[PDB]
Amino acid sequence: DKEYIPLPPLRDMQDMSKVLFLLSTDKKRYPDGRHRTLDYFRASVEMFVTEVRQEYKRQYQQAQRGGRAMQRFTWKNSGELAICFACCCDNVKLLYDSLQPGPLKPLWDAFVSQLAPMLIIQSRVPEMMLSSQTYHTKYMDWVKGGNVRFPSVADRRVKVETYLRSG
Repeated sequence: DKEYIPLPPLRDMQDMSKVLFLLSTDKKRYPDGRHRTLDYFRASVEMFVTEVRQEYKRQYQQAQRGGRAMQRFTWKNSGELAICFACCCDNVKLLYDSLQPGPLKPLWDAFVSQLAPMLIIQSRVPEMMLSSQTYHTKYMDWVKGGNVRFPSVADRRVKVETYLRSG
């Protein structure tokens, strides 16, 4: 029989906008290992946050070594960051589909809109360098789909599984 992830208690309803955050971070209500779709999503977030932090540091240090400002965060569409972001999108959709259905379940648009704000806060990469508008462009690239061969959804699932198994 169909098993679903329970929605988190919200205090004032306007907090609907924090459902993704609560799912992702509340380890007391949602412990690691309990819900496969959430475990794969948390892994994709960790992978992305690690990569975005590293790439920011790499670009910032390049600028410092060159005695110049870092003018913007460059997000190439074929690299590791792009792949990890696609993993986040894949798994936030699988997470969404596993949430208890009905009136308290947020609509998809409102749920997926929570992803970029969370990644921004968790990553601590300055929004001046990497904006919410850039994240939207990348989300829309994921929706629209397709040099080097960008991994399939299946290959991206293997990537997340490898991370869970091997770090």
